[PDB]
Amino acid sequence: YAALIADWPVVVLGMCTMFIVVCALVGVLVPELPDFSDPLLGFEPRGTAIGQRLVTWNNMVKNTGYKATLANYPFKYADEQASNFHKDSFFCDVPSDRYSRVVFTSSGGETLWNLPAIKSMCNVDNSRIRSHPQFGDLCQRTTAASCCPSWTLGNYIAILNNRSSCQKIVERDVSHTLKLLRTCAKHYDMAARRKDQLKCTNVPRKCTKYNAVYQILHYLVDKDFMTPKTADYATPALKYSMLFSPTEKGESMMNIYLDNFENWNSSDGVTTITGIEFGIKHSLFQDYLLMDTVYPAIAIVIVLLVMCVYTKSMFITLMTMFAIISSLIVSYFLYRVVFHFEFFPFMNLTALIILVGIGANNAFVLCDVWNYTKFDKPHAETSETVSITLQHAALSMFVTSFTTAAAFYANYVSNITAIRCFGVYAGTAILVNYVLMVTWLPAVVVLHERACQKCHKVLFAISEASRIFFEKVLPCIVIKFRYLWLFWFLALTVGGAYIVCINPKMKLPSLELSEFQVFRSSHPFERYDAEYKKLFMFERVHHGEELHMPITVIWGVSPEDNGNPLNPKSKGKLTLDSSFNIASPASQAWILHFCQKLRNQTFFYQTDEQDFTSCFIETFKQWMENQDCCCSHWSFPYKQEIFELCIKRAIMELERSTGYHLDSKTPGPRFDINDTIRAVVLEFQSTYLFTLAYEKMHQFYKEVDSWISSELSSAPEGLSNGWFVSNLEFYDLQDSLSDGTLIAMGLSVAVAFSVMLLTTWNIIISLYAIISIAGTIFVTVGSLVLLGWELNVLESVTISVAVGLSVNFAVHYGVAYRLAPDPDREGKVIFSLSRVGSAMAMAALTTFVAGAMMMPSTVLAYTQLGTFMMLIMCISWAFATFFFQCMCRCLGPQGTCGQIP
Ligand SMILES: CC(C)CCC[C@@H](C)[C@H]1CC[C@H]2[C@@H]3CC=C4C[C@@H](OC(=O)CCC(=O)O)CC[C@]4(C)[C@H]3CC[C@]12C
Ligand SMILES: CC(C)CCC[C@@H](C)[C@H]1CC[C@H]2[C@@H]3CC=C4C[C@@H](OC(=O)CCC(=O)O)CC[C@]4(C)[C@H]3CC[C@]12C
Ligand SMILES: CC(C)CCC[C@@H](C)[C@H]1CC[C@H]2[C@@H]3CC=C4C[C@@H](OC(=O)CCC(=O)O)CC[C@]4(C)[C@H]3CC[C@]12C
Ligand SMILES: CC(C)CCC[C@@H](C)[C@H]1CC[C@H]2[C@@H]3CC=C4C[C@@H](OC(=O)CCC(=O)O)CC[C@]4(C)[C@H]3CC[C@]12C
Ligand SMILES: CC(C)CCC[C@@H](C)[C@H]1CC[C@H]2[C@@H]3CC=C4C[C@@H](OC(=O)CCC(=O)O)CC[C@]4(C)[C@H]3CC[C@]12C
Ligand SMILES: CC(C)CCC[C@@H](C)[C@H]1CC[C@H]2[C@@H]3CC=C4C[C@@H](OC(=O)CCC(=O)O)CC[C@]4(C)[C@H]3CC[C@]12C
Ligand SMILES: CC(C)CCC[C@@H](C)[C@H]1CC[C@H]2[C@@H]3CC=C4C[C@@H](OC(=O)CCC(=O)O)CC[C@]4(C)[C@H]3CC[C@]12C
Ligand SMILES: CC(C)CCC[C@@H](C)[C@H]1CC[C@H]2[C@@H]3CC=C4C[C@@H](OC(=O)CCC(=O)O)CC[C@]4(C)[C@H]3CC[C@]12C
Ligand SMILES: CC(C)CCC[C@@H](C)[C@H]1CC[C@H]2[C@@H]3CC=C4C[C@@H](OC(=O)CCC(=O)O)CC[C@]4(C)[C@H]3CC[C@]12C
Ligand SMILES: CC(C)CCC[C@@H](C)[C@H]1CC[C@H]2[C@@H]3CC=C4C[C@@H](OC(=O)CCC(=O)O)CC[C@]4(C)[C@H]3CC[C@]12C
Ligand SMILES: CC(C)CCC[C@@H](C)[C@H]1CC[C@H]2[C@@H]3CC=C4C[C@@H](OC(=O)CCC(=O)O)CC[C@]4(C)[C@H]3CC[C@]12C
Ligand SMILES: *[C@@H]1O[C@H](CO)[C@@H](O)[C@H](O)[C@H]1NC(C)=O
Ligand SMILES: *[C@@H]1O[C@H](CO)[C@@H](O)[C@H](O)[C@H]1NC(C)=O
Ligand SMILES: *[C@@H]1O[C@H](CO)[C@@H](O)[C@H](O)[C@H]1NC(C)=O
Ligand SMILES: *[C@@H]1O[C@H](CO)[C@@H](O)[C@H](O)[C@H]1NC(C)=O
Repeated sequence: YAALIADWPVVVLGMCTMFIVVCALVGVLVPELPDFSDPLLGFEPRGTAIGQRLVTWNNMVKNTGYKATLANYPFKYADEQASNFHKDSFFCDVPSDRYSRVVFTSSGGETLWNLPAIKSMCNVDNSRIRSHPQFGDLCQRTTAASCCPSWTLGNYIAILNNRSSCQKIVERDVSHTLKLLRTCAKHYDMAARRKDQLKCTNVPRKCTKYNAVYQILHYLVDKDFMTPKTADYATPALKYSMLFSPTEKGESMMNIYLDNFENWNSSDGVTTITGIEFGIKHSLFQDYLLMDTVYPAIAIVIVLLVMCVYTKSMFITLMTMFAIISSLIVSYFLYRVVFHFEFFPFMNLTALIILVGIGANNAFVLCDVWNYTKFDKPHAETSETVSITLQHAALSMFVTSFTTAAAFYANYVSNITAIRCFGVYAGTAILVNYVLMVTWLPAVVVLHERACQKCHKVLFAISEASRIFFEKVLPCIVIKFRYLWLFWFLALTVGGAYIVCINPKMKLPSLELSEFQVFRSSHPFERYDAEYKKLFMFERVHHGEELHMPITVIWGVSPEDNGNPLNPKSKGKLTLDSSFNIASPASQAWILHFCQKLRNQTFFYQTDEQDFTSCFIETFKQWMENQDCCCSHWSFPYKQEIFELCIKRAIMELERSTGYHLDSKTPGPRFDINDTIRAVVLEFQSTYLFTLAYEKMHQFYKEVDSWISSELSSAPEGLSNGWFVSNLEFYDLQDSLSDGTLIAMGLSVAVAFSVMLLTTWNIIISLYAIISIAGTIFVTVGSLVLLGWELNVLESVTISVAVGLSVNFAVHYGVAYRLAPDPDREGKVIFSLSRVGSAMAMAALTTFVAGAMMMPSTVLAYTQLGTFMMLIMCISWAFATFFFQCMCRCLGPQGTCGQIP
């Protein structure tokens, strides 16, 4: 093979170039452009035995009945034969959470009860919001000039006074309202009085305006809550104050934020803006993404310089960077076209950075080996030199790349879709980059055969410095101490294990699915949702608003998920039916007995006022004991000939008599299009309060499912029947994250250990390598959990990639343990050090820098990836070198080897 790369470089160069050009061209032309519109799109498990039920339930809700061509699941249609408002008080409506808002703080002295702060609120509202051309104002009064007031606290100060305006303040109404709140705050024990002209019930005081006090304490500023155990001084300090806006929130608002809020720190010296809610956190996202392609580019540039210092040429560095980019391109082509599945979950974006930190990890090695094979046997042909260097470097480069490739492929086990796609893409990228490192680089190396004094002398100075560093002093500083490092790293390993296994481990996520932190942790959009949603009362009351958890039993459809689950488009499913029957009287009696028994439990909650949300057979039987209509005065289980008609007549009569809305969620039995009772749906109220934690939800699900699983029913409606499905999907996400992470970590560790054992043929060295990998994993994850982290759809992949990146700085030191000198421990170490220390140090430094350049970004994935890469590379290099070399006091010259070659 070596004869090919020799004397024929341009051939393979042109061939690879044409292959890459056609690959890029097809991959750009044929498939469609990715969306990036939704930052979170694949974060839903599939085929987890609960995701199937959630999908089937959401499909059942989708196909509601319609008066005109229901076309599926109508309620009764085939047989159906039909033939506040005042404009006074300057305000439109009570405050709600469907209007845009901001929050002011950061005053001098931490107190805003003063004319400056209120006037600044009014001024910034008039300047940054009203001045922009806007048509979203309510304009309750037909006059556009009186569209709506600014809704500040000064407006309430004014309306509590006789003269009302945003500007004209007397400074006496301020003190009046301060005393008013100081004396009537204890009444908040009360609710909205609706003081149009007076209130009905016995009120605490008859000096209440149109819900003035209740609004100012409930919806507006509520930091202190005005009921603490502080001093009797009627002047307490308030921290944060919220200000609404009459216009609605949504994608329409985004324009305003583009113009006035991006660059401006604070409008006034006395007030600032520390939290904003316009409802555009997930729509603006895409834009910032583009704005943060600066930091990657710079990183790439820096990398080049480093290589241009190590490999003295620039040709090699340029061709290596081209090889990496080419690998990304051809990997995308293999991803979208031949593999045939279509989804680009934006996590693949953060793949680029990773590859830049791993593509060079081999280049150096190759070049290095070449130079060595050039020092020995100087007078030689290119073919034999190429064959020698290939035999010396190919196996090591393949092990180094394939371990990480396997670690990235092992994420094809988890159920989430984003993780699956990211794993497949990154694995293919790494393997293709290895193939290019084996084919493209030898060609360019062979082909490369070709104030100067100052640059040359300083470069030689740097070269001799690096040589004397990695050749003399590092072996001494590593092998002389030899006892501080052992105990130090054992202490660090034990501490990491204690932080991962005993003291607070990686807590499962707590924010809801719709409120994932996507931007930086200091952006206004994120600071609001992190703190001020929890510090204000009008949203804290909704937070855990005593919502009980429902049950749901369905017999019609079958829990069958068929939506191309193999990396789906995350779209497209289908419903279906079954072959049971509910017509037999035995089935009716069994349903009655099932309801009677299910009410005899400890998880069922009782309310005494259920009309129809409970079982329908009970309400139907209650509709009996009547006549003059046909069937009356019979036994309970009927011959179903009358029942087929009575079940329509009764449901029609009841839906006519009561029920303003009974569609798409109510437990009424579901008919087919023409004539039958296809599906039935029962629901009950439980007593578990819908916590957001994991343990309680797990307990509830396990208990209710284990109880309802026992059916022992008639032949019809017994199979495909159980179908307990509550609103538990966040618990599904948490469980899927946990299981996927565990299994992927296990597989990655197994592959790493197997490859490390098969590459050296020595168990004594494999054991030390395993100890080092374990220590690195433990310390890295301990540091990550100390900084404050939690399992998400990124850290779950990072934990698995850490194992793959760990063995890198150990396979090389194990391979470099094959040499001529005999001495067991104090020998055969300086050789490996002086030979591979420079390569390992440079290979770690380049990815350290390429990861550290991501810190100033704004998107959160970039920051997290940067800090993780920095941490893992520092810790892995330190452990590998110091530990692995220092713990070589236990190996001899013929400890152990393999049996048969
Ligand atoms: C598509 C891009 C990204 C890669 C293109 C790769 C090749 C088509 C190019 C890249 C650099 C080129 C080389 C740049 C310089 C030279 C030296 C040139 O000879 C001289 O400069 C004369 C003096 C001497 O040889 O001493 C002969 C062509 C050659 C080998 C070129 C051959 C074609 C090469 C390998
Ligand atoms: C240094 C070399 C070897 C690699 C460079 C990698 C990146 C820094 C490059 C590759 C893709 C480039 C992007 C390709 C396309 C676009 C869209 C382009 O969009 C517009 O010009 C929008 C305005 C308009 O179209 O009128 C702006 C530059 C940008 C983000 C480019 C920015 C620079 C990127 C990220
Ligand atoms: C150690 C390494 C070399 C092992 C192989 C790793 C990857 C090359 C493999 C692992 C799992 C594979 C995937 C497993 C299953 C599928 C579904 C498969 O579906 C079909 O073939 C559908 C055919 C049709 O109906 O048209 C397409 C390839 C794909 C994505 C595979 C692509 C190649 C993958 C990523
Ligand atoms: C992997 C990173 C570290 C390097 C840079 C690559 C990406 C960050 C670049 C390459 C392609 C770029 C995209 C190319 C085209 C578009 C479409 C563009 O669409 C619109 O402006 C409107 C679309 C519509 O609504 O129809 C928005 C920016 C976006 C997503 C760009 C965002 C930035 C992207 C993803
Ligand atoms: C799909 C295409 C474009 C690329 C496929 C990759 C092959 C071109 C690579 C993959 C692994 C390579 C092999 C890896 C290692 C060796 C051992 C090497 O052994 C020697 O020359 C021994 C020299 C000595 O005695 O020191 C000979 C080349 C060879 C077979 C390599 C030949 C090129 C191979 C087959
Ligand atoms: C290889 C090393 C780095 C560990 C990698 C995994 C850990 C970083 C994470 C992933 C899954 C996590 C677990 C996911 C779920 C749970 C159950 C959770 O259970 C409860 O809260 C109590 C009720 C119960 O025991 O189920 C306690 C934390 C724990 C063990 C977590 C502990 C930390 C784990 C093992
Ligand atoms: C190279 C290898 C050796 C690295 C380490 C891999 C495993 C040996 C680690 C990774 C995750 C660890 C687990 C993380 C969390 C737990 C839960 C812990 O139990 C609880 O937290 C129970 C809490 C409760 O009572 O609700 C017991 C240890 C265990 C199983 C740990 C056992 C050791 C595990 C499997
Ligand atoms: C022989 C020497 C050169 C070895 C050096 C390697 C370790 C001793 C270093 C490298 C990574 C360092 C860690 C990187 C990050 C952190 C997290 C950091 O966390 C916090 O500061 C938590 C509190 C907070 O900031 O809110 C505490 C220090 C620590 C554990 C560092 C401790 C020292 C570590 C383990
Ligand atoms: C051995 C030689 C060749 C290199 C040694 C490099 C270190 C001495 C320096 C150079 C780059 C430095 C980093 C450059 C940028 C940052 C980001 C910086 O970020 C913040 O302060 C976070 C701000 C926030 O919380 O928003 C923290 C320090 C850090 C990691 C620096 C840590 C110290 C580093 C690694
Ligand atoms: C070995 C030779 C060839 C290269 C050595 C490079 C380092 C000496 C320098 C050059 C570029 C530096 C980086 C340039 C920019 C930044 C971003 C900077 O970001 C912040 O300070 C974060 C601010 C924030 O929190 O918003 C942190 C230091 C860092 C990583 C620097 C760390 C030190 C680096 C890598
Ligand atoms: C000089 C080099 C060769 C050896 C010593 C390196 C340490 C001084 C570096 C390595 C990792 C660094 C840490 C990497 C990341 C962070 C997170 C950073 O906080 C953020 O930017 C936000 C993090 C987040 O949001 O998750 C604060 C600095 C810190 C602890 C860095 C502190 C300095 C550390 C320990
Ligand atoms: C203040 O109150 C008096 C009597 O209650 C009323 O006549 C007067 O109009 C009020 N002030 C203003 C500016 O309306
Ligand atoms: C914000 O920066 C501007 C100049 O860019 C400055 O005039 C203003 O005083 C700053 N804000 C504060 C609160 O000082
Ligand atoms: C359920 O309620 C009480 C005991 O909880 C009992 O009198 C009644 O008979 C029970 N019903 C059934 C069907 O067991
Ligand atoms: C509608 O129901 C009638 C019942 O007799 C049946 O004959 C017919 O095939 C049904 N049509 C469809 C499209 O299911």
